[PDB]
Amino acid sequence: ACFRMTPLYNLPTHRACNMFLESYKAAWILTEDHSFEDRMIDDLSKAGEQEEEEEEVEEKKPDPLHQLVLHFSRTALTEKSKLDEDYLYMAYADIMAKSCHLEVEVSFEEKEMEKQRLLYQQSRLHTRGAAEMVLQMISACKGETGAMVSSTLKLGISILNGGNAEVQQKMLDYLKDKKEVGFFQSIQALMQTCSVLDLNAFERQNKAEGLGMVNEDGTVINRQNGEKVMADDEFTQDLFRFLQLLCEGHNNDFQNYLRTQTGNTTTINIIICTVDYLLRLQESISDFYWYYSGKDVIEEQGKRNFSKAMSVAKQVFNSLTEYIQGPCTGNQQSLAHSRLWDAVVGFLHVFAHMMMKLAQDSSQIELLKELLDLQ
Amino acid sequence: MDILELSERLDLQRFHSHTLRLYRAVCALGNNRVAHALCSHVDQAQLLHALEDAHLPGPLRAGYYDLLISIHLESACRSRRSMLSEYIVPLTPETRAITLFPPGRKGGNARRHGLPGVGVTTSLRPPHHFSPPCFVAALPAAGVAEAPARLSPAIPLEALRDKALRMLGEAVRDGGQHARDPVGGSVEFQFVPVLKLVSTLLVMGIFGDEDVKQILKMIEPEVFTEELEEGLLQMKLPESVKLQMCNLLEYFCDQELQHRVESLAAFAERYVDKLQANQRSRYALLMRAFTMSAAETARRTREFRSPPQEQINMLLHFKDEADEEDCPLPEDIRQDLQDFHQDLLAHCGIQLEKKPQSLQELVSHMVVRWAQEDYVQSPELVRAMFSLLHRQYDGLGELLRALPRAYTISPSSVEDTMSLLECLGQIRSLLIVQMGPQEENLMIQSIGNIMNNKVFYQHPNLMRALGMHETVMEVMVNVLGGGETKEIRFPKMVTSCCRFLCYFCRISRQNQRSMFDHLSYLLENSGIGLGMQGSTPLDVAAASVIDNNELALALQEQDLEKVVSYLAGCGLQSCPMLLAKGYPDIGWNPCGGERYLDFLRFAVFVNGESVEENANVVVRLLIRKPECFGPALRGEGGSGLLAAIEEAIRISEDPARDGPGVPPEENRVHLGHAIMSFYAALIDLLGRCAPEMHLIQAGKGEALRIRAILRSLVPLDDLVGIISLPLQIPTLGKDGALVQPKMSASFVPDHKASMVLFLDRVYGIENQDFLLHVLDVGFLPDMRAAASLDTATFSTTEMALALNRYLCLAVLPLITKCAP
Amino acid sequence: LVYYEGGAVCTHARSLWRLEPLRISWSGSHLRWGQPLRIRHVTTGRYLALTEDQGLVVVDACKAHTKATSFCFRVSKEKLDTAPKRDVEGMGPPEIKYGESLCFVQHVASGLWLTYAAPDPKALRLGVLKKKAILHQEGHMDDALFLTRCQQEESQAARMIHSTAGLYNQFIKGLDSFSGKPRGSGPPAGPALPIEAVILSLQDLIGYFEPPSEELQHEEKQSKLRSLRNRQSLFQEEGMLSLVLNCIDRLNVYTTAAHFAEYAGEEAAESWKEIVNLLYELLASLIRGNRANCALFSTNLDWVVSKLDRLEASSGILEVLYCVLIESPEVLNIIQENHIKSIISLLDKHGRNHKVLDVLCSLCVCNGVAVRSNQDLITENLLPGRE
Amino acid sequence: GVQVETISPGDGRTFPKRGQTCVVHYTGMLEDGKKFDSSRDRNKPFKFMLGKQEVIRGWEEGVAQMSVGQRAKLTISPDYAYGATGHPGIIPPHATLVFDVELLKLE
Repeated sequence: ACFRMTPLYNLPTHRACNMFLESYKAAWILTEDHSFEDRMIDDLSKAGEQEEEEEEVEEKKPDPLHQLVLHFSRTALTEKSKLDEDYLYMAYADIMAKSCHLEVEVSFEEKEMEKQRLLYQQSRLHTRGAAEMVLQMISACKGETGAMVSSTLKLGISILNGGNAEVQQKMLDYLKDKKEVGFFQSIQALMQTCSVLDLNAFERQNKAEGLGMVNEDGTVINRQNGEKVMADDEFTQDLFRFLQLLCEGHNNDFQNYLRTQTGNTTTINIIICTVDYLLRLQESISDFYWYYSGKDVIEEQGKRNFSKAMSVAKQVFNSLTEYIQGPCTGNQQSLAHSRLWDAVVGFLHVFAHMMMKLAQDSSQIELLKELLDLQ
Repeated sequence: MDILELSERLDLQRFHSHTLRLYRAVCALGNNRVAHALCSHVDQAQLLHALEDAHLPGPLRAGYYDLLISIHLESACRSRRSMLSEYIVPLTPETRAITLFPPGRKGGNARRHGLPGVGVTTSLRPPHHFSPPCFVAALPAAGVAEAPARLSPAIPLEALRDKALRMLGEAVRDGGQHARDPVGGSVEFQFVPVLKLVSTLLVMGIFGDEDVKQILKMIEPEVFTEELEEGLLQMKLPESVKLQMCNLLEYFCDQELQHRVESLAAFAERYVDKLQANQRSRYALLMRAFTMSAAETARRTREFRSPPQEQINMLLHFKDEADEEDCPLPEDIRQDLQDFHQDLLAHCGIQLEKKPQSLQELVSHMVVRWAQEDYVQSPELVRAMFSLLHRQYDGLGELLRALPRAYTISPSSVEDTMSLLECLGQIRSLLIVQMGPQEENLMIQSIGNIMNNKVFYQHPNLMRALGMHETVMEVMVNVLGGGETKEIRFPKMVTSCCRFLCYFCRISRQNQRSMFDHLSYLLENSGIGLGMQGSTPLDVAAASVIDNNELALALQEQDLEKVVSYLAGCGLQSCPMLLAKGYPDIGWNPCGGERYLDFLRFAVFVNGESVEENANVVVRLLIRKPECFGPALRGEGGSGLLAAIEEAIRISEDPARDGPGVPPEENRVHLGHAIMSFYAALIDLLGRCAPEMHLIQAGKGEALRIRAILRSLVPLDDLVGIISLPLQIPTLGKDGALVQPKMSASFVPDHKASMVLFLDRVYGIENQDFLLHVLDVGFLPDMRAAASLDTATFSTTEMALALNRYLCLAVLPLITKCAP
Repeated sequence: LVYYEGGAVCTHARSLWRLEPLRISWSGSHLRWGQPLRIRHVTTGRYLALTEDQGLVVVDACKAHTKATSFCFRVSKEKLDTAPKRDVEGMGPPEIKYGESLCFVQHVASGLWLTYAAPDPKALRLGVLKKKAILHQEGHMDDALFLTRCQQEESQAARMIHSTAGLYNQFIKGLDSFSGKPRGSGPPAGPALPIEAVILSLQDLIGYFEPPSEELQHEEKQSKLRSLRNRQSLFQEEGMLSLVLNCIDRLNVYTTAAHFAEYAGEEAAESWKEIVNLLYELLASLIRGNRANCALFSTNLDWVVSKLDRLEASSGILEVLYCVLIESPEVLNIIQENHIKSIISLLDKHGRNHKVLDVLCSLCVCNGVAVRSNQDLITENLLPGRE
Repeated sequence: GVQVETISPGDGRTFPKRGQTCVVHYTGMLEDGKKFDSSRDRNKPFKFMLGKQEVIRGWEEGVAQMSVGQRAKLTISPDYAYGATGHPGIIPPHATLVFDVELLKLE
């Protein structure tokens, strides 16, 4: 078929134009960089020349940015069976998230300046109810994965980066006064839907990539449709990153609250739930090692799936570390009596055998480096 | 009494206002037949008089404005609004002249923005259709649900648009005067009814270029000048009026987006011609390269040995200035794209003063000013203004998300595309109405017209962009959703939609993949699809994975588990529909189970080979629920496969046990034939789940285990016994009439064909003595029977044709393999 | 009979139990392992019991004699049998936790363990996930039970259902006492109807199911709406909605108060009109805004429509019809011509009421979907008359 | 079932024949006095051709008896109009229709 491929000048004009539009948007429109999140948030955070009266109006009606957060907080608190998909919320959640981070020997002076600049950008949101909105949206999804919850988690991480104590206090206060069980029920459900390494899915992909499929209108060179092995790995990382940031800075009050919610009618132990996912991830990694144990060299697709599994395992270990540091005696006792020891025993078996296997060929040195820091 | 007396008679005012609400309700959502009836009660003169009546009470003024829209404009506006999200741009000379900026001398990178909604737009939009309201025409002789669908009542649009412009202009001046008696009793009642009418007419495209300019002057006389008159944006209106102002600005923002898409399509037509002309010239000179070059000619001709999509990807790869070596375009051609890329970003306000000077700056300033002037209390207004604000800040992203719905077509295919859009508009109108006998006929003929259109097959990508398969699927499931267990009504509509989707999948793999994304959605609605016969949602699911290894390997286990759970249910309960028809109660549903069996047949067998990933899962799922094998193969207390078939034959020969015993019903179900068909389907499925020979020869442990399980389920002697069963042969007698079996109520060669497939794939013929044993009891009697039927009378009989298919697909190919 | 059931029953009122220790003073102290106590079903008022005939059942309070109805929670099935613990005069030490402690329920008198009946096969095809609870000498390893707290809103509602059901059943059987027995020139010859109790109970429930005021902020309004929907579902699942219908039906067989006086006397007839109006008002409150409750009328719609011409509660019955139509699209699909003609006849006989027009508007479009049959029937039977 | 009562005389010489377009202005009321249709309100004359059964059969004979410029009152029995089926939402079943028709011109 290569030697009989039709040249572009023999195609009809309308067909060639359609191909041009697809090529132009991918190479020229998508690649274009336009940063407007900082400018948009700055414009919405300004009160408009209403300071010529300075009376008892000190109630200080919300600024345009504040009204935007209240509107999304309004639809999150609406009594509905399912949180319907909203592109407007997703678009603005990304805008708010992208406006808060904005980020080889950095000195002490500017290191603090970056932290203070980071705090100010986060302050523009959590002082306008953004911290409460994130919790409401998580509780509204009721444990259903999707673009809505993923956008909410990214926004929550954006305002919690660096261990923002002020945001943590606002989130903790809101949960304790409402005494709602939906937030942790949603979190627990999301963690149970997180995927691990599936060998059956991996085996199917290897056969699929060996067929070499093409399309009708032209010919696609091994189309790269969505990965089906740990497809939501990025979602899993931010879900545990969000939980880690709730305890960042050794917030003992939030560390105890994750283990037990005293005011709620029912209690969910998030600390134990994290260990449950770690066991499932560890078992999947152990199964993956046995699959390649007979084989002499791990091929490229296997190494990539190993790398993303280790990245998720790093976040879970970091999240567990943040739960107990400070130290939090209650969380330490909870982990001691949990199945964490079984997971650690399993990881040691995988670590010992993978180190010996990976060291036998220099083509897998990068994977070995990632394995070592995971240990 | 004068209707103006209702300003003090509040009891009658409320009742009459709700009467107008009832008028809108009965004609709501495309009920054009009732809309014509309402014209006999509220005629055109009354409606036009009510619009200009300044003494009408607010509820009545708002009611009559909404009544006019509902009767005459609601159907046309809704249909037009659905088409506004797509951009089908024909490559006509009018399209070629479209440019991002008007011809001017302001700046090379970007001139001044033109007035939004003013200019030439070539995107295809089907025209509005109206019928004159007449009550003296002869009533059609056509019966109900068969006459053509009624159109909306006709009202003079040119006169209506002039009145709407004049009334809006007067309101702006009147609003400036700050009169203590605004029309309708409040500022809200004076502007909202008028703005709704203007917004509706703008969407319908009634206003011309001059009319749009007048509207822009009223909105903002300073920004929208081309080269007390206060604009609406500065009149300090309440929140209800502000919501209508957002709708107006939303239309003009859409026109700017549409202009960018058409301009981009216009540039594509011009740029492709230069690309094609240059590539033709480059190829011409490249044919003489051997005189001054060598083996690296393959690198230069690499472009011509690549798919056309990849060819144009390489040609446009000169943006980052680090890829100016692989791109073979001359610098002059490269400059044209870069010049257009600069003025496209400028037209989106990327980069390149209290006056906004543009729609983008006007809307952004207005939304921010509104929010910081007061705490907005209307959630609808808050969403409207922030949705509008987001578009202005992200114009390139808005264009990026609209390109997937943009499509360029040849000017010679415009008329067929317009016809297809008309049919699609009819189908989309059925998403907001409960299905009925009249809507069923409209849905069926719309599907038939679409499938009769060449564009539907020439441009599968365009059909996918229009969401045609989604719209048809949503209509089907709404009918299936109602009455999901007791009775399915409008069966002809369901089988028309299902047949449409099956042909939709076979057009291209991309269409097949698109329907594969709804595989779980189809399966959950396929539980009751067994009741309907013909094309069913289960058939659509099967058609979305047939002969496609990529989709077969992507089939999730949950979908297979869902089907096996359905199959398990059919093996434990009788069909409720059959029981209600007087059928004898056997403790299972062979008819329903067979339909699920053939779906699994397509999931595990693709292109003549068994998909081991799906085959292993299906076998393991089946054995975990042994009731999927039927009352036979039950283990304890269960007769063998051979005994079940023999029992089914006796059932078929005996009435009062094979049917109701009251085709008679034109699709009469025979339990004897149904039982054989189930086991034949089950044996066929298990045979196709057998591992391929190369896996068995390789000694794979999983393959050997699966074959051992299959052998345990179906003993070899039962296979030979079924093949050895006699077949009824069309004979002659009783004056010479042909005594033929009824193929729908008897043992047929197709049942034997499934057994042969299992024997070949699972057991095989490895020794000569076994081969001879199979021939003289199972194969040779059938071969002789077919040979004897090759006479003048019996050659064309149904049984003879079935025997030929059985021999030429199962028996003879097997004997050819066993020839040595 | 007692079953182990899952699904929606975990949020219903029939899965609520009250633990009653065998004492009055300090009966609210912390529960202790091995402490005898009765287990009472809140909505029915019956006590878990062991009978020589049926085994493990729930019996009335007149048959709970501290021997069949004494149970205790034990941390393990080991036969400790150490000593009878003596109760203290105080809260005592906290032993059993909510949702963490695993408790084995043992019958004190017999020593049997609470477990499931190991359901017989061939019954799984029937969809019966329920496992019958039995008392057995050995039991199984998974007999441990988790004790989960119940919200005060649900606990109060379950007790109200118990009291409401008993009162209306007494009222219903009182009506059936003189169903076809005219009193003549004498007393109704039976116990007096609980007229004052029924009226007060109806008024309390009407105020109990009142929708939240529109002037509240969005946050608390949604919270009250969520609580209101939960309470409506709790009452409906216990048959309160069907109980109200039975009261209406028995009171609806009398055309007027004077006709009702011919069977219940004058003193009971003077409240006949008040009770029927309250019954329809309560019926509307039980279904207003609840699609699940409104969908129940998709099988009995002539029940509401045939009562539209009743003069004693014309406004209340119309409100009930309005609530059903605006919530349940299923009811709109069963609307027939005779139903619409009856509603149109309401305009002819009761005058120009705008609420009847709103009822007709709701028949056409529901949740953005139009019904052609309803629109055509309304147009055919209302417009051409021009009256 | 059409009775034609004259309101204002026409020319009295030219009459519409088969295949000729008739331009009329009409106002239709039910025989009890309730108006249901009128071309005057739409301000556009109604055009139809005789013999093509475009209109009800009552109009076929009624207009044929009229002259150009004549204004007449046509009373049509239910059989010569919509009759038992009627016009749903406009004309009740078994309704006698009364029309005030003016024959503007022929084309």
